Amino acid sequence: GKARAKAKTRSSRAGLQFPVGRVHRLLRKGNYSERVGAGAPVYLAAVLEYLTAEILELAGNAARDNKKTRIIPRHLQLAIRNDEELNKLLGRVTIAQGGVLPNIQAVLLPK
Amino acid sequence: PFRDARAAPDPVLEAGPVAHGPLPVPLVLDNGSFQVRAGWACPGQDPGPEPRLQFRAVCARGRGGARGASGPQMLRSPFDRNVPVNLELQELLLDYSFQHLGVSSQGCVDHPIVLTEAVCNPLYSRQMMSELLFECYGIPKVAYGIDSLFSFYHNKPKNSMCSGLIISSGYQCTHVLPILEGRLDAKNCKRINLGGSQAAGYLQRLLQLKYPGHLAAITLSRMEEILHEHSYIAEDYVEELHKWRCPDYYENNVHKMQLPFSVFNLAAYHQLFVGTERIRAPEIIFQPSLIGEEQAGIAETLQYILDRYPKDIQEMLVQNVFLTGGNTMYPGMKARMEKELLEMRPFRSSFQVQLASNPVLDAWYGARDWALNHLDDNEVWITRKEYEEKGGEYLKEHCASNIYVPIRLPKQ
Amino acid sequence: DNIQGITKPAIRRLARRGGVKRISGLIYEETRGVLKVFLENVIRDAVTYTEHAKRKTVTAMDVVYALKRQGRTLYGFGG
Amino acid sequence: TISHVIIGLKTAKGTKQLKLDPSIFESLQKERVEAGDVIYIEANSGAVKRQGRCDTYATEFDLEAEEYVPLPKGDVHKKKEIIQDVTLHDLDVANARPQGGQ
Amino acid sequence: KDPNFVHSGHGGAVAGKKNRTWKNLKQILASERALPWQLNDPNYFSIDAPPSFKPAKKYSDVSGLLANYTDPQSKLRFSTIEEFSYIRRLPSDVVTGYLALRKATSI
Amino acid sequence: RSRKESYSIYVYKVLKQVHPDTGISSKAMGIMNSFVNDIFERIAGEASRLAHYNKRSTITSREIQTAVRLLLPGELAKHAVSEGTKAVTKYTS
Amino acid sequence: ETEIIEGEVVEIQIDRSKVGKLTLKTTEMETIYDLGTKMIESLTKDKVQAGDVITIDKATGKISKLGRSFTRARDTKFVQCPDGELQKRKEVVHTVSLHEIDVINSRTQGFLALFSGDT
Ligand SMILES: Nc1ncnc2c1ncn2[C@@H]1O[C@H](COP(=O)(O)OP(=O)(O)O)[C@@H](O)[C@H]1O
Repeated sequence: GKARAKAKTRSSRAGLQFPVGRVHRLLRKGNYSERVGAGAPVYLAAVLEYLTAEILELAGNAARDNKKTRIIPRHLQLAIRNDEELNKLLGRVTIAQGGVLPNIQAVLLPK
Repeated sequence: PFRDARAAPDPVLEAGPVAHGPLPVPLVLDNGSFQVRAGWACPGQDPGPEPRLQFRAVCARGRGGARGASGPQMLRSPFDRNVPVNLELQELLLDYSFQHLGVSSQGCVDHPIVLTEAVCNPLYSRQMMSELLFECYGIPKVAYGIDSLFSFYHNKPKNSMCSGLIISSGYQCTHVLPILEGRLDAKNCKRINLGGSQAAGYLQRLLQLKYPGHLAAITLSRMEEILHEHSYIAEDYVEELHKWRCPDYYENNVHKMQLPFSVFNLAAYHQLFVGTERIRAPEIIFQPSLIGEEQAGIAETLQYILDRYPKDIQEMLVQNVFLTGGNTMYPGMKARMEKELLEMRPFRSSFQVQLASNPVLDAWYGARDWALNHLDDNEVWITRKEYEEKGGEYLKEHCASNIYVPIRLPKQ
Repeated sequence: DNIQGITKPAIRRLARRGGVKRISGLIYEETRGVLKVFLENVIRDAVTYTEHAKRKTVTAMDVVYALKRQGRTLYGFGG
Repeated sequence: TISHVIIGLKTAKGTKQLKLDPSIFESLQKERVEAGDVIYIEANSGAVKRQGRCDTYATEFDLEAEEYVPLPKGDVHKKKEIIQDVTLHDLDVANARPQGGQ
Repeated sequence: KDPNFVHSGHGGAVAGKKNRTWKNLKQILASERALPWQLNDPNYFSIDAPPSFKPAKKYSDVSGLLANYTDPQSKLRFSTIEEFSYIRRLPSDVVTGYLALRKATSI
Repeated sequence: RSRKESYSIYVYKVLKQVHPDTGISSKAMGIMNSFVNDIFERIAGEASRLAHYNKRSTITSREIQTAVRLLLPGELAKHAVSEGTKAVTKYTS
Repeated sequence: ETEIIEGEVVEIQIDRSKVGKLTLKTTEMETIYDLGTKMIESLTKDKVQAGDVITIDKATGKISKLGRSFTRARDTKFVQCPDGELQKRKEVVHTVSLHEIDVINSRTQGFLALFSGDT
């Protein structure tokens, strides 16, 4: 039996970057249901792409203003807490070594 | 006011019909994705005596095996974009046609048939057609053909070598066919996937989106009726729609459609004002961009096919341009076609555009005339025995037919 | 306009179950806001569940599923 | 490299083809004329006037700096008999001083 | 009463679990493509019209007239002020129906 | 050895599309790994539960789309829905 | 006759030929527009930002800004947003002196000598 040599991956055919095959394997092995559809891993990979792109764009924007060329946990923390949508999506999560947003109440400010 | 259709035909007769003349009396079984036209050959008289079985090509069997409703009366069709693909429904439709056609004395076939086929057929589907024709009926010999070419043959002054362009517009597809000295050149031949059915569906969608109130009040039947009577093609589309922009004259020539009656009781039973959709529907073939599908369109297709020919042979083939099919029934199609051809032809060149006397029925007349003059020609028909000595996909290479390529279909 | 259907004595009764003696007169207009917002989330889910089953009727189990996804579980309605 | 250039004119009465010497091609190139414009040419004088892009390409872009004109409704080939008058003083003035050539 | 009573199947789905009627047209053409067609041999593939090189005009989605504008909120096209008022007054159902009619980036 | 596995070499590969001259620390890589697999588990569990509620056997594109609609709070929901629909449409064709 | 595009601009986006997109807004309609290569230069030469009432001659490509709207004034002639359709077919009358015609035809740029009297 002859088959195509070095066949294209499903991720490249879908135009995404996250591994559609790995997502499908995780869905099948995670026992979420006995049978897993065909387009579900593609859609999940696309959603994960969107979320990662948004959070990384914001983290890089935050890090650029700190005159730093590398993303650290502090930049991620500043990125999430400054956007209401990501803040309410990640309300009950703790970022290790990320610190706390700096804010002072009007009453405690001198004069 | 709308009108409706009829039903319950009486196509019957005696055991069979033989008029004084020759031993063989062949059959005409002009097919069609929309409707099927049949009738006996009836040798001995040039005019068509009485064509029969003018019914929509839609069949439906009983869900519980009660009865098979195949003639006029969901629904199913044997065609798949101008090429038949259904097996059992095709057999039952043929059984209905034969039973109404007068089976003579018991199970068997009567005479050779001149059944027509699409312009190009895959070399798997004609094999199934021949198998379900012979092994289910046992016709001594069968000859194939193209309805548009038969129509041109009927409209041609006489049987001779002729060349030109054939413009065919049907239910599921349209075709631009270059014929050369009475021999079709199926190499640089093109078709457009859009047809009258898609135009009717487009008009339906438009009218449902215009009046969301009574979506079920109007159906395919009314859409076909209005597309068949209250519509025409425009000489120039943009200038016509620009002319129908002023309000004082937009209503002067608008059409009122009175739906079922018992707001001044004109909301559900509205008048269905149509003044633009009557032009957006016919121009689908000319401008396929009106639908998401992108294609050249009838104006540019024949240009793409005409610019690959030397100037010498272009003159006489352009001298004979013919309009056939179903969609070529709107008034003013001749003027639009001749103006579009005048725009792309040389400055002093000449052309002639001809429209068939009956663009939907001259196919059957042409098939009848061709069969009447080729009963004795044993080199054209496909003999019953030939189906066993020949692979399965054999053609005669005669006029008014496709082209044969040397090939055999592997199967087991 | 139907948020005004939540009359003032109804708010007083709801407060009285909570165990409060005196009610400010401007509380109601803000309290009707909370009823306006907390109810705008379960319906967001309740219709959406309904829209998954190709059906357009909000059954008594969709609201239970919504309240469960939000973190408030109720008993007695087929939970 | 270059000997002549073939051009194809088309109106809503027909289509013709023309053969141009490099001078006329240079004149066309100066007018920034590309494929799809409405052009006016006089064979006797060699004049080249671009009358704007054809209307059929008006949808190519939503906002384009160019102006669009409809396809001409007339003959591509036009013949006329013209009689010209010119006094001697015109020749004297024209040839007296270097013609501007601008 | 019938031409034959010994009608035989031509590759149905009586035995298997395939389509009862016949193979799909896409499958039919996919199988026919496997034939060793000659370079100049005609077929059912080289009969479709080529894509047009001419830009396609824009027409009003509610009146069928020459459009000259668009709408960022709905991604439709209109022609005059009353067309704009009408298209704004329309719900999302008709808007998505118009978008799906002439297929676009929105499903 | 062990295929510990991770998306480290994927989210980083995404970074170049938004910031072609930005780096990632190892701790930030771990943070993004945890974020992505947390969201994966959330969406998968929601889709599972919904399919079980509708007494179905297969978790399909529409079930996971509804799960995304339920879970993503605001404009993120509709934008991710559009992104996924585009991705699946390109995958099919 | 002339074609004039007058209205308030909302957002401009130019990529890196070049692809451009901008959304104009009057008080009665909004419209998105895809820009050709020439319009990219015509808009980059004359820096156009959000909330600017601009008038464009379609046949030429000239950007003639009139001012800024009050809506974007938060955070220099203050003009309100225009009215009617974005694209107007305006009829323009023009009169020219016969001596003006004579002077235009005299030199390479004959209109210049019509102000300085060098003719
Ligand atoms: N009198 C008519 N007026 C307008 N359209 C017609 C008329 N008759 C048929 N048609 C159109 O032609 C199509 C049927 O074409 P048809 O002749 O069946 O082609 P074919 O025989 O190749 O299938 C239908 O979709 C119908 O809309």
